[PDB]
Amino acid sequence: APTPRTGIIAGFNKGHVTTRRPRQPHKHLRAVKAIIADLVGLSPLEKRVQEFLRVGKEKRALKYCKKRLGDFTAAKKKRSKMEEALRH
Amino acid sequence: RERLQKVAEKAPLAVVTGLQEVTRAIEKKQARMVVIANNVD
Amino acid sequence: GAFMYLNELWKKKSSDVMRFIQRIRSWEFRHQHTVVRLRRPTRPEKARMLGYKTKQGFCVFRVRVRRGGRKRPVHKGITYGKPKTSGVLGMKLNKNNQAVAEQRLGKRFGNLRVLNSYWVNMDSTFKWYEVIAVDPMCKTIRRDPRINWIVNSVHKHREQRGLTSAGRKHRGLRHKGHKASKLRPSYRAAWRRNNRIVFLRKR
Amino acid sequence: PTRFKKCRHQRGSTFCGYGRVGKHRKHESGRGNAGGMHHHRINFDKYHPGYFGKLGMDHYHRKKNPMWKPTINLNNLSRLIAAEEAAKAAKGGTLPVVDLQSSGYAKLLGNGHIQVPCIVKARYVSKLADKKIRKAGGAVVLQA
Amino acid sequence: RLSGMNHSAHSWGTGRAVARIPRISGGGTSTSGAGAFGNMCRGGRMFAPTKIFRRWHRKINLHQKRFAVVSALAASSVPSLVMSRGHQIGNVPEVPLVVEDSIQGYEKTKEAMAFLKAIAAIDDVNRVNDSREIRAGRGKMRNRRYVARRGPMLVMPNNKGTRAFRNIFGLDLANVSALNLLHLAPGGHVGRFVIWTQSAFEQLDKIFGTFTE
Amino acid sequence: PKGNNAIPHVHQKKHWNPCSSQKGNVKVFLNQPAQKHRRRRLRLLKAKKVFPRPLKALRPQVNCPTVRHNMKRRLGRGFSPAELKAAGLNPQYAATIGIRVDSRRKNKSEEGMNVNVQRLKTYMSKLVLFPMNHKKVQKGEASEEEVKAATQDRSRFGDAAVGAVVYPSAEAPRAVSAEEKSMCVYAFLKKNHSAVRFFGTRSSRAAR
RNA sequence: CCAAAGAAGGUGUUAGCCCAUUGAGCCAUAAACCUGAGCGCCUCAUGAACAAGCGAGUAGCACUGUUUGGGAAUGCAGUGUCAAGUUGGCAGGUAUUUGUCUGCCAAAGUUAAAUACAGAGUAGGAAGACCGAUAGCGAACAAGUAGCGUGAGCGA
RNA sequence: AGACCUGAGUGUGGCAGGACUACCCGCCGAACUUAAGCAUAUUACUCAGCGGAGGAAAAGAAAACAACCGUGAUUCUCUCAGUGAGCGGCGAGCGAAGAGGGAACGAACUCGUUGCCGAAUCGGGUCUUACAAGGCCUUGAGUUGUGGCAC
Ligand SMILES: [K+]
Ligand SMILES: [K+]
Ligand SMILES: [K+]
Ligand SMILES: [Mg+2]
Ligand SMILES: [Mg+2]
Ligand SMILES: [Mg+2]
Ligand SMILES: [Mg+2]
Ligand SMILES: [Mg+2]
Ligand SMILES: [Mg+2]
Ligand SMILES: [Mg+2]
Ligand SMILES: [Mg+2]
Ligand SMILES: [Mg+2]
Ligand SMILES: [Mg+2]
Ligand SMILES: [Mg+2]
Ligand SMILES: [Mg+2]
Ligand SMILES: [Mg+2]
Ligand code: NA
Ligand code: NA
Ligand code: NA
Ligand code: NA
Repeated sequence: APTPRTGIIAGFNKGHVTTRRPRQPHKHLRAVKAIIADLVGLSPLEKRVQEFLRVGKEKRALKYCKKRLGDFTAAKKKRSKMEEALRH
Repeated sequence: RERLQKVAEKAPLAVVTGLQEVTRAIEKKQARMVVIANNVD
Repeated sequence: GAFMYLNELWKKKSSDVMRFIQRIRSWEFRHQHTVVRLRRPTRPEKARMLGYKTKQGFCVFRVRVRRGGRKRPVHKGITYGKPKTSGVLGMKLNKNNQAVAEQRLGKRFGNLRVLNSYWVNMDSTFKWYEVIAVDPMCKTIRRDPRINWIVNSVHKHREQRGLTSAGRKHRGLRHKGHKASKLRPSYRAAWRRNNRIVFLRKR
Repeated sequence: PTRFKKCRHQRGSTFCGYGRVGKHRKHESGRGNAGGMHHHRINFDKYHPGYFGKLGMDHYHRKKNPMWKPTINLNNLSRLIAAEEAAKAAKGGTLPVVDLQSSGYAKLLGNGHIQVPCIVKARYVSKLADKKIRKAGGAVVLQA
Repeated sequence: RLSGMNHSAHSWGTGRAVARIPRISGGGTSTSGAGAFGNMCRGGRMFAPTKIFRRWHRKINLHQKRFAVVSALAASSVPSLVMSRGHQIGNVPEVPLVVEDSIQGYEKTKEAMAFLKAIAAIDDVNRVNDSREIRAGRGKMRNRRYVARRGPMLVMPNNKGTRAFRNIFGLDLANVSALNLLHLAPGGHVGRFVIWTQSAFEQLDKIFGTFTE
Repeated sequence: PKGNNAIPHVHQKKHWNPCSSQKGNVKVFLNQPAQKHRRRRLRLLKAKKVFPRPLKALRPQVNCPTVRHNMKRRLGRGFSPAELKAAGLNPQYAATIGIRVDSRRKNKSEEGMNVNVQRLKTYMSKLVLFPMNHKKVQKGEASEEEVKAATQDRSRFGDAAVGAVVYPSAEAPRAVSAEEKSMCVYAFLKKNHSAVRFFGTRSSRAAR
């Protein structure tokens, strides 16, 4: 399955020629997380984010999430989660 | 002990007790009624 | 099982219900002693993850430690020597507070073996850690292949030597490879093998 | 050994070659490389030009194994051929095979006149080496 | 590392009419106020104290030591150099001296003695026997009480057959496959008297090679 | 005077030397021959204790991992589960039978896997499995004559059964083919290197 | 004259043969150790054959302090702030936002050997191109003694 | 009445404090010194100080390397390497890692979780020649979960 190597030291598939071998969801946990989240309600951070998203400040919400969480990927995922939550 | 000693030469129907077993009974929808104590600490 | 619900609930410490529970608990712990013996752990899921078992010979204590940075204990806040060492209020203790709580528990009750500890609460002034300890003389402990390793005397006061999880944490032993080469198997061990002069016989 | 040193020759000279006026004092120039810009500047400048300052790009976490690239020239290729094989070699005939990387070489460079025509297996070859060995009846075969 | 320095020993200064050397503190003792720490002071520390990481051992190129062993063997093939070294070989039949391999079957020291007399090696053994004496000087206090000359050295093809020669005083034994330069040139002097058995002698060509092989 | 010397960096500034005030920080090797003799005596004692089992367990052949060392071979840690299963062996059983087992090695290609499978087969065919009970022999085990014959593999690397690691064979002499006598190897090599080297810049230019 | 023993100690001068020393070998053994995982009886255990998940005030992030060769931050600490869930995390030595690839799966735990013994101890051993009574440990001797100091200590 | 659950008293059975501390583990932590001055730096993550264990300790079964034709817990040795790495009033100085040859190596296991069970568990009395990894009994502990089995 992997592309065989060309046999030379440089180039796109460089390397010594061998015949290569190929490299060898959480629904119940999601159910538990959903029950617990419904049980406890929103963290005050989630409340601030939901207030930001209600009044149309998506950028401010993203910046607040980035500041509190410290990571941009986590901030984006949190903003999306709050958007999906407000859609219910 | 008496029942097992007799069988050598399952258990009768009873309530489910214990947090692990009761939780499993609820999750599998095997419980018809669940009684919970209000003062667990 | 029920463990999943308890674990998820304890991942939500900033919710209103967990904040209420923790507020009540922190007030009560405020009005208790620095070291308190508990019949049962406050967080059974966490305690069992850390090796606690509901057996004879297993004990749980709640240990309180004070928050803040370390004050350097010099007379009148006066230091001597190079200005580099002149700080009094801004230095930080190189151990973490969990290791300190374990050490206080272990020093106080020398007949027990400290196994592990976990966070349970914190105030603005205080932090509470529940320490798990084992009685090495209990027959239940001595005849258990899962825990009777701690009976052997090399594990006496292992918390005093930084050998528990918190001690390993502040020793840097959570890391391996290129993020930990200068601290393995210890800082002193690496310094010893990096700084001793080798005299080969034929050189 | 102690008996051959100037100390034995100096027994009874009192000053041991250091003088009456300037003594043998402890550190009259400072310790080690002190004052390379102040009072040792002429020594540093005339014998070690370039010693002070900065130059070029940094390379953090330098690994020398990915950079391993030893070289051998065309007129040295006979070091890597068995003694009987170099004779049965000729242009147009059956030629010995040299595999460079197993001999500890990565690149065929190509200085001089090649002595024994051969087939050379190299990871790298310079353009002049390749052309020169083809003119002599050999060849280069790339390898990795 | 602590010898000569196990004292408080501070200098008194120049106020008093004494030398500036450090002096032992305290009172009520014959060493109170005595000079201390100095290489010139009684009870003081030696100048440049000896260390264990002095270079005790030497590395010698493998080819040079093989060359040295070869030169020593060629020197032993020369009767004039052998007598110049001090051996008594005026009665031996041939040099290099090669004997039959059957001496490896000896079991009693008496037979080995008879064999040494037979091939006239007994004169050199007797020179060694008579040279025995107490060592001169401090070396006898150390575990080196007696000295003697070296005497003949009998080379065997292997590790067997040395039972009857071990107790012979003044006879050294050697194994042809592990020949030692310290025994072939004692004191750095070439010309050791070597008795070869036949089997060890025929092995020298494959052990050391030829000028072409 | 200083004169023309190398600029010294001897790095002896720290309290390494033992003296009246310093413990020092030194490591001498004076016990080297005694420790060599002890190690050899210990190996002989352990071989005596575990006779007739070989002193060293069976280990696979692996490829050294850089561009500087990938032409070389050496002994690896343990056989992979894929090599063992292909050889018809259970890893727990192989662990009890004298074979090192490594569950981390991943078997990226066929050549290495096959060479190690052959090592396992060669070992298994020469293995003499003593019985738990001499009076009731089971399949695959040894008999009285074989158990009595024995012999202990006392190799340094424990490969007297499978032999030393095997390298690829040196190529035999041949002729220069017409393609080899016409083509510029330099241009081909250079073009491939340039295709990798300028890939991003060629993409950003062609996409503009 | 002995030597499978010449190997050094003792004995009124320098000893293979005056004495001791050792070789084969003999006797006795709480337990522990080694031995078809030594060998039986009882007892007890035991082998063979008839779908979901994976460690939370944790990891990160900010500031401060410290440590590191680790350099837009190698580890750690205080405080604030605090996740994700394998459509996932961590690492991949120039910060960021993207999207590919590779390795691995932290935040419980146990573990022999190879290594240390840089002023330790117990029971035995082996040595030295070392020192030779102002030397060598302070101490070859009723030496950590006699003596000194309120004392910590000093110390022949 | 009584219960549990929080906490006391006494009886019974046991353990800790002290010593050692060369090496080892955790903290704490200088200055002389070097920079020909000196403050960053250096000495040094050293001495002194406070704790803790052993016959070794510590480490240790990959959130490891690499970028290869790939390696494969830990520790240690040579080497990498006084380094065309890096850190540094870029001064004085400082300063490793992977790969490679080797020592060692029967080296691997446990819990928690998940899911299938659910007291099968522990302690205590007392029988077996037996404070049995055994039988019998036992509310004492344990269902706020001990113990079994499986990838
Ligand atoms: K004298
Ligand atoms: K000065
Ligand atoms: K290796
Ligand atoms: Mg001068
Ligand atoms: Mg003296
Ligand atoms: Mg240094
Ligand atoms: Mg002193
Ligand atoms: Mg945190
Ligand atoms: Mg441990
Ligand atoms: Mg005297
Ligand atoms: Mg004296
Ligand atoms: Mg200083
Ligand atoms: Mg000094
Ligand atoms: Mg000054
Ligand atoms: Mg100290
Ligand atoms: Mg250990
Ligand atoms: Na004598
Ligand atoms: Na922190
Ligand atoms: Na104590
Ligand atoms: Na101890």
